[PDB]
Amino acid sequence: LVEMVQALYEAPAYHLILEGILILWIIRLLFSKTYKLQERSDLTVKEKEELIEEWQPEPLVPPVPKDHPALNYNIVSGPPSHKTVVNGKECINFASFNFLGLLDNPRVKAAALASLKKYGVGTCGPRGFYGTFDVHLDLEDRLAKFMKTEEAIIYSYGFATIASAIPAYSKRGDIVFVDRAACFAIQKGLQASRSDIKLFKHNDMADLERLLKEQEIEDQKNPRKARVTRRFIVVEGLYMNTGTICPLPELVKLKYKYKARIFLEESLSFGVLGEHGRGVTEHYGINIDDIDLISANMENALASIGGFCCGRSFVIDHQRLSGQGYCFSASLPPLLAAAAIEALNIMEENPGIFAVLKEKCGQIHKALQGISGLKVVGESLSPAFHLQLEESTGSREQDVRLLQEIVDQCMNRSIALTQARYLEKEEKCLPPPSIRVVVTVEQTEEELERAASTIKEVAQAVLL
Amino acid sequence: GLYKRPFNEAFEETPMLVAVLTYVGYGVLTLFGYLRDFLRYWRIEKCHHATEREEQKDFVSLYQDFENFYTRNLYMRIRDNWNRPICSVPGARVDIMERQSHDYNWSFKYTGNIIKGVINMGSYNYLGFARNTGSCQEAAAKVLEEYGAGVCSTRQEIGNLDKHEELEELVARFLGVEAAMAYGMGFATNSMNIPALVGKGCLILSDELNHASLVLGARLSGATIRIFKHNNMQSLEKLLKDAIVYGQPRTRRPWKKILILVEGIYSMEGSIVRLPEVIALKKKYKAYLYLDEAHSIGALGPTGRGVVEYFGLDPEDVDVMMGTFTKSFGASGGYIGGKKELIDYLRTHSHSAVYATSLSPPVVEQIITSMKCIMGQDGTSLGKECVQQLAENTRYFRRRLKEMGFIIYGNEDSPVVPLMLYMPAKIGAFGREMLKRNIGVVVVGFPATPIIESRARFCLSAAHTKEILDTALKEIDEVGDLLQLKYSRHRL
Amino acid sequence: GLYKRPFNEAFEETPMLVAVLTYVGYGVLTLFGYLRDFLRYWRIEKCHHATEREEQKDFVSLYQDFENFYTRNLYMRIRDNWNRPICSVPGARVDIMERQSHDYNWSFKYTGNIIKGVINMGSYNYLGFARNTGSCQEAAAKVLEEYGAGVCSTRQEIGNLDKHEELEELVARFLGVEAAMAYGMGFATNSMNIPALVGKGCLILSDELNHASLVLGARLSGATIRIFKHNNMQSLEKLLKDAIVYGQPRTRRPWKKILILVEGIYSMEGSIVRLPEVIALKKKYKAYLYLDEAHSIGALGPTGRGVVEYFGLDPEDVDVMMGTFTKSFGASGGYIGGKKELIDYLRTHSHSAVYATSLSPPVVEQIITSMKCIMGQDGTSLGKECVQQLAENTRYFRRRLKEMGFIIYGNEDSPVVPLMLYMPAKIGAFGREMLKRNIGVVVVGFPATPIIESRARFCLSAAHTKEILDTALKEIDEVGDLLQLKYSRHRL
Repeated sequence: LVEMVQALYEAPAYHLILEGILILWIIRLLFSKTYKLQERSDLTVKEKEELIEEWQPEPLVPPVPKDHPALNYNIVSGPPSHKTVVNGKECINFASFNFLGLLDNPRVKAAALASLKKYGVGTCGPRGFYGTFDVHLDLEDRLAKFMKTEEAIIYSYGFATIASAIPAYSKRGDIVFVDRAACFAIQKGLQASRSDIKLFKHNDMADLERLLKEQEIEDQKNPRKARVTRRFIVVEGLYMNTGTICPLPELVKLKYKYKARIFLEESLSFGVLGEHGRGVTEHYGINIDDIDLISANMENALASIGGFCCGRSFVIDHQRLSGQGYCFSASLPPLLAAAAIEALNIMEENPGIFAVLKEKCGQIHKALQGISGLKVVGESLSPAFHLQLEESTGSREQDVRLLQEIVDQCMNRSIALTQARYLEKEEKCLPPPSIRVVVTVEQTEEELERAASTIKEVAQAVLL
Repeated sequence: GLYKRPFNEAFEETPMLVAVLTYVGYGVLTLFGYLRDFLRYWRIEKCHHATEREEQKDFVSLYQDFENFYTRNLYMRIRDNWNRPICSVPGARVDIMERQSHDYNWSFKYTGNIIKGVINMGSYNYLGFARNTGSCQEAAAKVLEEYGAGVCSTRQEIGNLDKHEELEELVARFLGVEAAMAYGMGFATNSMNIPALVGKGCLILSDELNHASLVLGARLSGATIRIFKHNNMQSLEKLLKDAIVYGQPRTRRPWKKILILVEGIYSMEGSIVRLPEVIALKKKYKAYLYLDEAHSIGALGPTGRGVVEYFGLDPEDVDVMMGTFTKSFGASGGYIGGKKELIDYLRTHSHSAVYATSLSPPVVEQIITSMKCIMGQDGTSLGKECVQQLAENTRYFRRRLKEMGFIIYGNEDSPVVPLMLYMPAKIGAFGREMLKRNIGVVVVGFPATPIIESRARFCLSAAHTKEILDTALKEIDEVGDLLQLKYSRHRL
Repeated sequence: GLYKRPFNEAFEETPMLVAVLTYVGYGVLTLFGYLRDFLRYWRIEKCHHATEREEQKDFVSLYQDFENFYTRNLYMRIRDNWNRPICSVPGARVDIMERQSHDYNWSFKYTGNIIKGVINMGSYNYLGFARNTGSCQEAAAKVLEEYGAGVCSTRQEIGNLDKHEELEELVARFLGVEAAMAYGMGFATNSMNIPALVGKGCLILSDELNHASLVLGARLSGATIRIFKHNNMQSLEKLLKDAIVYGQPRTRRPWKKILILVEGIYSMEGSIVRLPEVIALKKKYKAYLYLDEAHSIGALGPTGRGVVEYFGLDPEDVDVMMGTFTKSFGASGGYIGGKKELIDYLRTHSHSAVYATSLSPPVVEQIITSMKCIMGQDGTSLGKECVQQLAENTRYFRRRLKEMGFIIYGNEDSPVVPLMLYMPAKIGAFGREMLKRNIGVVVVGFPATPIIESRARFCLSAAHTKEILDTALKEIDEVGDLLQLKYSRHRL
């Protein structure tokens, strides 16, 4: 073989370069996987116009049945409050998420009126372009102090709060372990981001542990990818669809065991749970710093339009420049912000109203127990819980119709109830039809007993 | 498409030397940003940033550092232009709280004094309805005293009220469509009503300069999205033809639907959509039209009926008409108008209809009062003088600015006036020198725009008198001389 | 698809040495053919061929010479094997007129000698109905006497006759289908009924080993033709799936129809179609089936009803059942069976129904008599005896040939035994050696078969007895030893 090498070295350069390009040609041919036919056909212009004229588009909106219950809207002839007027009939409000009863507090109205005289109704611009008022900064500081956190950010719409907070931190290729029975806002937030969603059973830490261990195995498969993948656990403090609280301590321990941050939704528990109404964290005593991001809205308890997210500056300062509902939308009107600030002052002044709400929820939950055709779904500490059908028929339409018949009978009996509404096609895990019951510090004990008796008799009559 | 009126617009191209100097500036900024990152990497220079808590150092880093490059190196240097707090009604004159920074804009602190009587060119009050003292404020206060501020339930549940029905009837009469619906956020309108109309297997032809709400709404739905050039009717026609002819990409089936998303007036560019061409192509190819009228619902038209009134078209031609009350009417909200079947289907199958709270009661009263004032139901000549005044202000401002030698984008009848600066340092320079002369403007930089095109947008109003416009024009001319911002070849 | 009985077929691969020697022989033949063409061109050697007349020398040459290359050089050297004139009934023993050539097969002169008692393996009788004397011949003689041989008009015109209706109803009862129609030629059946069923815009999935009549019928219609591998259900599935999901080739519109042309028994290969799989695929993908039962209509089946009886499938599953009376029943003709709607559409729109003469009366009479004999309307035990004897002969012959050391193709039930020779010279050698020993066979060469595979085919019959099979096997063993034809690895 040495003689061959010597002869090749004695060969001219052009011969060797030609042989090299020939070898490259051989490689190209051997790796020419695609097979071609040299057959090209182009459509004739007449055929193209025939296709253009033939095509007929579907109608923009499909024909809607006239039997849809959601088509009929309840018309309230006045402010939605205790002793309201629904459909021209006087009723007691058991359907509106106003727990603390701050909607009609005269101090809130006075503060809103003062700020309305000072600033007006509209802000007329995003937060970047002359849309930031001093009331917005005051409200953000008030929220930060009240929640014992470093920073808070306020959005002008409750849905947008979480639907824009979640996509900001979660990107494509990440892992999100979200509870199964999570509200539509969280579902749309998770759809906006393109990360991989893992769903676990409602309040089952066994399933969370199992999923985390499976992800740990997959990380052991490839360390380089596992170095650049982030893991989040999105849970709600007091669930909307189910009405059950979440077990924080186990979640926190799993966080510190498996290196996955926690996003908490506190729309329902922000102003009802804990001694001072700081949410589920105070109710459990877990430290505020353990949870990365805590979201809520100012609409249920504080009785004003908006929402907010709170946490350390490290996580919050990102939303100011990456949140869609924040960067590309007008800011909250000043009067709503002033109403929120006054409501915060009232909440901080006397913290016994949380205890009053707790005792009234206990009374109504105890009284309601005993319905033959309806089962109570929720927990004793929840202000809003569900009444579901004990014996479910074959189809959902009949269940909805029976529940609506019960609701109408109750409404004619001076108790105002609403049924939980969902998008049937869109919801991932679609809850069973249920009657929503909401408890307020405004309702006295006697009205609670009367409402229990009324719904009891109506259910017994209708189901039989 | 026939234009009953002349359609004049001028988008002059950038001078060549100006482009070269722009790239020089951006290269210098990039190199010094890399240098600063290296210095901070080895802790040679202390960094004024928050860091993750000590318990979580084991966790994977939350952010990727390279994504924040232009935030640390370019945005921080001129951060003082944006997020300017105000403490007054955003009228023609606004009061700006003054702040100072000694850490090169990393941290801000508020001085005691407040700047007073700043001419406001950044706010959106086209018709000048942002007044703290007026009939609309009296009506809003009257409703606020009784109804309270805020409703605590969804529309499908007890949260529905009579005020919302009254507002919907008023809006339906205003636009001229059969029916309309009102939402509590302009962003939410698009983001939660575009997915309902169009789903997977359909096509959404989107303009090149759509708002972020329209893009997000299209992205949430599973439809296929194609983008045509900005007001390039040839490109729209070509995409329509190819979409109808070649069918779906993977499996050559006909599309279920074709939806065209367009806006009335584009904010940053300043152009007005070529509506007659779009309507003609929509009729020819049997597509559907979504018209976003956030900017044109109050500013444009002899009576402020919209852009369809401006062009003289029939409102029944456009399938979906979205709009926002934030810009012109002075109250936060949104709406969608169309045929009755559309509105019924949306009332039944809309995300914000089922899952989100309805509008506030005082806000709907302010909208009702302002819209009645524009209609003329009040009977006072006020509200009709506002449109004439806005048209005169736009004509005067645009002509005077164009005859000084500046470069201005957009149509001749669009209240938004973009003035081009073309350089990164001139953004901060223009902002600071304008505030120093008591004028508030909005400057827009690179990542938002093309690289060569950095601008400053003026939003005119009917609240602006002639003296205010003359003062603003004189100061703008002086600053243009100072910074050499007159890059117009035709005039100077 | 489930097989009630086991399904066995063996296609042994060619030994490599035999392939190399085959190519050596074909190369030698090609070179000497080129040399002979050169000699014939320069008139050095007298050419024994006809030429165009003198008055037409100026015309363009009628043929291309290169097309006749394999005719002049390979076929002409061994032309004596084929076209052997027989002068007796084609029974188990046939009489062949002797012919000899003194100019190397270019011209033949008939010697007065007449070879007698030649064992007949080339004739296509399978139940031995080609008899000089019998009940069928007497009935045919009566019908010939009273009717006359041949009808002089078309079925639609006065040429229709009562015997044809009787034959059609008898065939319909025989197959088990609702209705059937009869034609005067099986080739005509295919070529004249395939164009009626499918047209432009339909697809025809044709087998890889289909008869020339089916291919011509498919070509006459405008439908697109795709060919799948022989009895590869994977390939049939692949083509069906691609055709359904991709649509028509240029404009991806859906196909109007899909038609699958298959045969019962392939004559040259000897294999039997996998009917259950084909029916399952037809039901799954919604295609139509055209089953050609020329060979299997009499040979296969416990009662001789075809492949559908053999596998046990329901006769109503197959859309169209073609068939031929030439092979088994001993009379020329053809038929198509199916549902009444199909038969009515054919009687209305069929090329041979409208433009061609119908069957001859004696032929239809003899077919009726033979079919009644098979069914059992005569009352004699015959009909079942023929089927049992044919099955026994097939099994015995195939077992003996395989145990001797030869290579045999096809299923074990098919009465067609395609022995393999593999070489060009061995074709002529085997033909001449078999004829010298009083056995007649059919050999096939290159332009027909793939180059490596050249075969000699035996068609068994129920007329052959055990003595005849023993004699034929002994002679075949002697010649196979003489020519070294025992290529089988497993047995030798």
